[PDB]
Amino acid sequence: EETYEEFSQRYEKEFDEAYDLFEVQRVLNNCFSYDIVPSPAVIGKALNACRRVNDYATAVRVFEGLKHKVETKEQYDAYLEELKDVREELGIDLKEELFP
Amino acid sequence: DVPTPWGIFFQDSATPNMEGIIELHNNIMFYLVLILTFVSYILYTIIYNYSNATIVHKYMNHGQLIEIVWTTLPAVILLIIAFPSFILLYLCDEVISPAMTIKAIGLQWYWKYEYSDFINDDGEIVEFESYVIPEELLEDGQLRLLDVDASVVVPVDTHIRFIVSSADVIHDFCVPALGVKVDASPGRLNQTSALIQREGVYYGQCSELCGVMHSAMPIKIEAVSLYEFINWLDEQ
Amino acid sequence: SRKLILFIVFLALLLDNMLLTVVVLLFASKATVQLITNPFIGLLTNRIGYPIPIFAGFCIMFVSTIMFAFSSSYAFLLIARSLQGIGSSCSSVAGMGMLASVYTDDEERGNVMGIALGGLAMGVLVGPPFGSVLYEFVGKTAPFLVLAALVLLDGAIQLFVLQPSQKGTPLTTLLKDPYILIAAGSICFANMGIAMLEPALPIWGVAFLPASISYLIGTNIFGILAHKMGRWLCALLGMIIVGVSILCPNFGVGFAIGMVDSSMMPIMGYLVDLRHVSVYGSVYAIADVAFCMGYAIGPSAGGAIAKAIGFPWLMTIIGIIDILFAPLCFFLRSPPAK
Amino acid sequence: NATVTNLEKRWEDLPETDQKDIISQLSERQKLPWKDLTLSEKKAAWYISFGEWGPRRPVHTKEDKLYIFWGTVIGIVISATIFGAFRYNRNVPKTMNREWQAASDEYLKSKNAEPFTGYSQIQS
Amino acid sequence: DVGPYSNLPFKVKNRRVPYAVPHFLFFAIGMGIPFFACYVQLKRSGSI
Amino acid sequence: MRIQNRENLQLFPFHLVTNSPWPLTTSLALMSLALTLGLTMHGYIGNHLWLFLAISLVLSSIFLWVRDVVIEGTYLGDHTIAVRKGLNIGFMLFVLSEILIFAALFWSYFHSAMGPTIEIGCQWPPVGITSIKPTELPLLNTIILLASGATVTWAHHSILYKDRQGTLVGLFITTLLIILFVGCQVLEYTWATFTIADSVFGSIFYAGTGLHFIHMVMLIVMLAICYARMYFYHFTSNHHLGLETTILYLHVLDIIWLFLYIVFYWWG
Amino acid sequence: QFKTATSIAEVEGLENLVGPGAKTGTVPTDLEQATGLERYELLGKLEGIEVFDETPLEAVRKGTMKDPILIDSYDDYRYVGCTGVPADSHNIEWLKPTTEKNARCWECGSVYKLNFL
Amino acid sequence: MNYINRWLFSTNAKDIAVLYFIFALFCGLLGSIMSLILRLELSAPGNQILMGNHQLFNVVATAHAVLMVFFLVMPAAIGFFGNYLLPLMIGASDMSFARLNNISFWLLPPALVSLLASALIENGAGTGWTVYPPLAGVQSHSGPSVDLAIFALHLTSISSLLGAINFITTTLNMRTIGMTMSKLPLFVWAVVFTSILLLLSLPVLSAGVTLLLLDRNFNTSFFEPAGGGDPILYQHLFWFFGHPEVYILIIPGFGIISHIVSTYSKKPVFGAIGMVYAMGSIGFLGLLVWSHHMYTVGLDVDSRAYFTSATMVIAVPTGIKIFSWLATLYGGSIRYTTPMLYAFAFLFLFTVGGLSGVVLSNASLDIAFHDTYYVIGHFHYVLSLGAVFSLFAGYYYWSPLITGLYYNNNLANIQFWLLFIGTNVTFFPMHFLGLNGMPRRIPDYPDAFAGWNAISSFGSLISIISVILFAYVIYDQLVNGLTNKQLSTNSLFKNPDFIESNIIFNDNSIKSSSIDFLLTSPPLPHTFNTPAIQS
Amino acid sequence: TATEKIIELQKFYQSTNKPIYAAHPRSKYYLIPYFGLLGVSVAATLFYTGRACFGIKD
Amino acid sequence: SLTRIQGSVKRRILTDISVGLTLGFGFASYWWWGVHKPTVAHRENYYIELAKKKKA
Ligand code: HEA
Ligand code: CUA
Ligand SMILES: [Cu+2]
Ligand SMILES: [Zn+2]
Repeated sequence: EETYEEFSQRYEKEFDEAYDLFEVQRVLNNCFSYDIVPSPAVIGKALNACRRVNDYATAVRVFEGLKHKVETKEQYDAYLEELKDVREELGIDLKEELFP
Repeated sequence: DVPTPWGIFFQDSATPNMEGIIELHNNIMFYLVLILTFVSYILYTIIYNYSNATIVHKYMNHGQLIEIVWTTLPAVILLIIAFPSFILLYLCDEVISPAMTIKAIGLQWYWKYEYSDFINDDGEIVEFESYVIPEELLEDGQLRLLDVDASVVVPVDTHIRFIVSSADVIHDFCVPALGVKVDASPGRLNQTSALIQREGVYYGQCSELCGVMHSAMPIKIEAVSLYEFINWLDEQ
Repeated sequence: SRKLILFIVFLALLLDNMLLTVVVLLFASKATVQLITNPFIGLLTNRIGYPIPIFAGFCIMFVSTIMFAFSSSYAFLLIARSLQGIGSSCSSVAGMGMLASVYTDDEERGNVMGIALGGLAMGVLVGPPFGSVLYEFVGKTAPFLVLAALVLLDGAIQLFVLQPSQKGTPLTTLLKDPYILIAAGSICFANMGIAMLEPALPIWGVAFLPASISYLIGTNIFGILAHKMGRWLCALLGMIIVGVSILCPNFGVGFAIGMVDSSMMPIMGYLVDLRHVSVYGSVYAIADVAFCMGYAIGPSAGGAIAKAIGFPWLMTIIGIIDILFAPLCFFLRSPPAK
Repeated sequence: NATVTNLEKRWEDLPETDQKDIISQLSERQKLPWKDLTLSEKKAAWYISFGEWGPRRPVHTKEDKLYIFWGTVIGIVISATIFGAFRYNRNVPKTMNREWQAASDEYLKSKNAEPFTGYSQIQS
Repeated sequence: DVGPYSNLPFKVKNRRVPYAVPHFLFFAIGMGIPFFACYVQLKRSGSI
Repeated sequence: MRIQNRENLQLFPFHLVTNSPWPLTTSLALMSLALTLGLTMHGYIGNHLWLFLAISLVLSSIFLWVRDVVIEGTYLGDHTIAVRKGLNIGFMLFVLSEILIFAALFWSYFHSAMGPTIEIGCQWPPVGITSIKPTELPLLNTIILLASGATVTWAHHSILYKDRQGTLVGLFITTLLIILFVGCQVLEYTWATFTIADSVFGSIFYAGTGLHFIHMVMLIVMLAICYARMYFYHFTSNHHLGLETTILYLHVLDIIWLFLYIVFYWWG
Repeated sequence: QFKTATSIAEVEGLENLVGPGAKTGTVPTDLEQATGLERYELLGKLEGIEVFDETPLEAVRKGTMKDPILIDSYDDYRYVGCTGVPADSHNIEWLKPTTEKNARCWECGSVYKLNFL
Repeated sequence: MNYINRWLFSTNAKDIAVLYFIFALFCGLLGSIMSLILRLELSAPGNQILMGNHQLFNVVATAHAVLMVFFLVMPAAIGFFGNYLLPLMIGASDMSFARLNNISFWLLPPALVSLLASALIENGAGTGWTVYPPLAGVQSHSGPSVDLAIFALHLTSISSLLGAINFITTTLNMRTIGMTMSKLPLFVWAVVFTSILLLLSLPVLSAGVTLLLLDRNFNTSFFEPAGGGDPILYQHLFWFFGHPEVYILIIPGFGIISHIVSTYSKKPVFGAIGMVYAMGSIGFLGLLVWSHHMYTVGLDVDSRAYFTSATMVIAVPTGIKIFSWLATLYGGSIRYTTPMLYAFAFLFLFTVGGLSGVVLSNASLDIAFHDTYYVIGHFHYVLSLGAVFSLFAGYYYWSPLITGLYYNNNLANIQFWLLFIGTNVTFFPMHFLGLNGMPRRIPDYPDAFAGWNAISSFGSLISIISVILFAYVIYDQLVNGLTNKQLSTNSLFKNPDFIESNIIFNDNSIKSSSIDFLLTSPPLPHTFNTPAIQS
Repeated sequence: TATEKIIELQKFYQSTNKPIYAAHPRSKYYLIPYFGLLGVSVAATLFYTGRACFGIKD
Repeated sequence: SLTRIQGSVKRRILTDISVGLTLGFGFASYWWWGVHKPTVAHRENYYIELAKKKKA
């Protein structure tokens, strides 16, 4: 029943008040559990939340979740072309550039 | 008729009632096949798409339109199945003019047959008893556990009304090709009817359990022409 | 055949009381509606016959409940109750007439009337919250609706697809005969007592539950018992038991109600056959009017009396009248020559 | 560098007291602004949290499906052998012979039996 | 004495006779009882 | 839960029953009874002194259960408000199954009543079997049961208003007035002109009016226990769960009798 | 067996709950014949104190690691069932708070701490 | 003496479930071997193993029916899984009436002795599972054999009645702080519904069997037509118990599957209220239909229509349950452990077996399928593949929580595949043999029916190998069971989510929707001292 | 003492150290005959059910 | 645009119900026009050649 523009505000508000790594992982886990793929603003707040709690693996796995949530590949490449300044400023590296 | 070695489906029919049974069964299997294919496809899709999945949809738990739809369609299927069943149940029976009567008393481990007509003034009603031919005394070509020393003989294209009763325990009168299956209770008279369209030999077996030699009580019904029936009756 | 005719009466008689409990007051409205339209059915039954109205009533009820689902307005709910009561009245009258027609012999009629009236009690328990706001109740009631549809389809196949005068003694003239008045009024008093008892009792539903089973048992047994025992004697005991219970527990009231109903319903056709025209359809209208009028008018008066003169005094007056109704019922033993 | 380089081939053999030291040495190295972390540290940090060790192992490996398959085949062979052993030692009545099941066909052919799909009693 | 071997009616470890004997005899008796009845009834009626 | 010394007492209102050997003994007695009864009817025993021993042992087993169930409630003091409600639910659920066995016999009676076999002449109670007149002793039994139901309500209202003499007289009269029911129905089995094996009528008449007999002997034993336990100061003015259970049983038996008297004695 | 109690402030066990005796010729009262966990309840209900609480869990606020919801337990552990802040939103999740670690409720995030009495 | 006061004079509810399990294994092994004896005689035409005795073939069938309907499924499903799980799910330390539970256990071994002694004292009791009156008289069965078999159905009835009454009275007034009767799990609802059916269905059976005993031993003439009786009455008094019975064996199974589909598919059950209402309707409409077992006895033409209409309506609630299970497995993640395999195999085999039911409910068609192996093939798919599969799933699901010891995954998978293949080979040709006209309860058959009978005696020898492997699996569980938890990740109750790191998972491992998986590794004897709290 | 031994048997059943069915000094008379006769009854139903499997009658 | 995805499981459900019913109807329209009707036609052709022999 909830709309896109209420989902995408409730989750920014939730990401802006988490205090531990447990909380960030919990909020991310049920953000990717709806019918709606999160907008780039929500992911932008999620990366900052992961930065405050000082975790690197989560910032790389948030991008690995988009590859599965998205329907096709053009959409996945469209996400990576709006979240490009944020990545190159924070320092996040995708998994396919690490090959771990 | 006679059972076939590697059987898969019904026996050949010789009465309208058995054709009705076959048609109703073939009608129901349509919808049953539909339901089975639907369920199997859903399981196949679930296995192929959603095994070891990264995303879990843990908020799709209510449904409102789909619960009407998996409750109304089975109802309409049941109604469609129920219509022809009621028509067949009420329609096919001995509506007009039964033509001949044969009493079949089922004793312990053999059958007894009486022809209620064909009587004289002194009570010489034609009657006999049907036993089973053992393995040791079989001739060349006779079927085992289905062949009897005396066989019922009836005309073709004549209504036959069988009255079933028993004297010892609860037996069952069965002839699968003719579509006849009735019980023989110790203190009541049951009845069934049959019409035969082609000449031949029809074999049958008992149904309800009655003791040691429950597997050795064959029934054998021959359908001959009118002339042969007269010749047979003028000898017994 | 004959058994099928009974199943239909069971369903029809169950439906009306199932709707009574459901509400969604509105029931008060439904009952008056029934009184108003019941008399007319005597003309219809005699000419067209029962089977055409019988199945039409069910589809009218279905469209009425569809109207319930469509519109939530109070006026629409009242109109739906009115149409629902119209269909219920037509179905009940036609079913009683047809079941009377099929079973000519008196004893068979007494046997079948109990099983028919059993649905009247069954409707009370089956559908009190029938089709509630939550979809789960609709889902739970779906299987029974399917069974009703299949049995009605069997009836349709039997009656239609396959091969299966004037009334005298008007209603007021019929009342002029004292036996008719006594027999009709005994049921009305018996129902009126319990109907007034029910609302005030909780202040002074769970208790009424055993009465549902008690009514079923009594109606089943006394239909067979009455012919051998004597129909008037069962009513004479039952009315006095109802008066004793009401004046001063639910199971006993229900069992005595079963006594009175099974004793009084079949006996009416006997008087009509003996001293009047050989017509079954018209007579049941008086009884049905008594049933509906007892519950429609009087529960409000009983509630108003309660807490004004007190629940014990209202129950005392109702029990007094019910106990005094017993001497009148003795006259129902034999009717005069005519 | 040796402590962190190539954790994928050594991580599960260490005790439970040499793992908390690595985890608590990478927890005060991530507080620094990233782009100051070596590549090996990034790979090790990814492996420790989201990798194929411990509670992320698969239920079935490639060497377990073969075991299950070759177990079921062996289970079928034993039953086949026992059934054959019980099958050679039988009571064969006189009717189970072809020369007898050819005469029954003649009898069932004189009286027209199964004009539809078929009559035949030959199974030897 | 709560533990992983404290709710069972039988002893499984630190035992003189190894557990395999008690485990196997149970199944052997359970699957061999139905043949004894057949033997008793066959020998009571002549046939072998 | 913030009372001062609360850990010294239990933290939930239920009963943790101690270890008892009575289930095993009752089971063994029932096994012995079943085997002895199954053999004695076809030879294999001869003497009839083993079946009686088995029945005696079973009854002793129930009595020795009830001793502990009484000591756990009158002396140790473990019957809170929850345990009492549980016991009431259990007794009602047993009485329901006790009633449902009678519906089976009533159905077996109406199935033979309507549709009589050709072997018997098409008539209930047939020729040669004279029924029992219902204007005789079966009238006394109904009056006695109604009076018995009326006298035990005087005992339960004589214990809430705190009168001792007035609770004992009612129980005495009720016991001595059910003994008359048993006697009047045991001297009506000796004045009969039809046996168990003369028809289907005499095989159902003595199978629904013989089980009621056993359930009345049970009532006599129960009321004897209630009198003996009230004489010795076991019952309080607000805690007596034997009286309620023995009152709910008498009313059920009376209602069953009023159906065994309308369906078996009158209709025929 | 020992001194008899008069209110639930001098009841230290099952030894203080025997009671005086009735008099010969009267129907005894529950205040003169009650021993175990019956007379405890009887004494509690004559003052207003309920010995056996039946009040469900708190559903007013969530719990942070600085201000956790406190659960009283006479043991080292207690089972707690969480259903949400407005009290029926979150589905049921069961937890075991103890004296060495806190529960955290993987869905909503409320934290429960154990208070030993 | 500590042994005797703890495993003979017992009161704890979780120490009686273990004894029920040990009894069920024994009484299931016996019946399975009797079935093998049955299938080694119907292999090729002639007299093969039982030399010429057609008695001793009916005794085997009757004993196989009784030992495996009354002594395996009920003790395993209402005794082992009810007594152990219902109190822990509802937060009760023990049940309301402990001594009654103890007697409910102990009445059974006295009952198996009678059944085993009715097969050795004389020719035996070859009357079938349904003991029909005119055959089980004193003219065909003259001996202490039928009587000793009726006394084994009396004791079991007492046990079941006491257990059901205990369950109903415990689930009402013995719940935790905040559990209302709409927040209960589904297994508790299943136990409650089966208990209500047990209360309303058993006294009729007791009346019928006792009347038959009186007719046998005291010449009462209830079922003798020379005094005014009818045998058909007995049939009624049997089948009023007969049809509720067949649901008591499947309803406790249903609940088990629900739990499994909510664990390994990490999603809540789709429409819980819908499923509770569906079970209620399935139970209630199971008492109004009992005469489709007698369509050939000569019923009216207006009573067949009601019974053919009231039998098909049951398909609606069961369809609701099946569709809800597919819906709950749809969106979520699936990991194929050994219980989930049985859960998957249940959903297809039960459907295939129950779709045969809608063909046999028509009174017109039952003239061609009554007393024929179509019925046998019908009810083995719903019993041997619907109830036993649920039992195996429950064992593989709850054994580590009770015992503290884990099992080998590979041998479990091997056993599952063997049982699947054997059971599917053994019961499908019965449909063809039924269509071609093979009667039931016959030791010997004509020559035509040989071929399929040679295929159905091949799967039985696979099912028995599966049973022996199950025995070895239990053995490998008990010995070296503590070192089996590191072989496979099947020991884990729930895998980590996508973002949930391993370090965080190791600190918070159990995320559950019931108390069951939070209790200690073997649950403590007194589990709840201070009560549990629910919102 | 007087008829109210209730306040004296309530101090004996508590702190007894024996099972409640063998605590009072009267349980001997109930418990010796019962267990004595149960043994004979059980040892006579096993002598005749193994004596009946061999076909011996009386 | 390409950065706004809202509903993709509902379409999957609709496509997985629109293929499990067409497939079932295909598998059931073979049972009634390839296994049933020709058998009835064969039977009726048999019975109308048996009557011609008797007529002649
Ligand atoms: C324990 C297993 C079990 C169960 C659950 C049931 C329940 C049912 N049984 Fe029962 N039955 C037996 C085992 C069982 N039965 C046995 C052993 C006997 C005889 C024993 C004896 O004779 O000695 C018997 C008796 C019996 C008979 C008597 C046959 C005869 O002898 O002539 C018949 C049919 O006539 C029948 C059919 C059914 C049906 C339709 C159901 C239904 O409850 C099942 C319905 C299942 C479904 C409908 C499948 C799910 C549906 C969908 C997935 C979608 C919905 C589909 C539509 C709406 C069409 N059963
Ligand atoms: Cu005898 Cu069948
Ligand atoms: Cu059934
Ligand atoms: Zn929560």
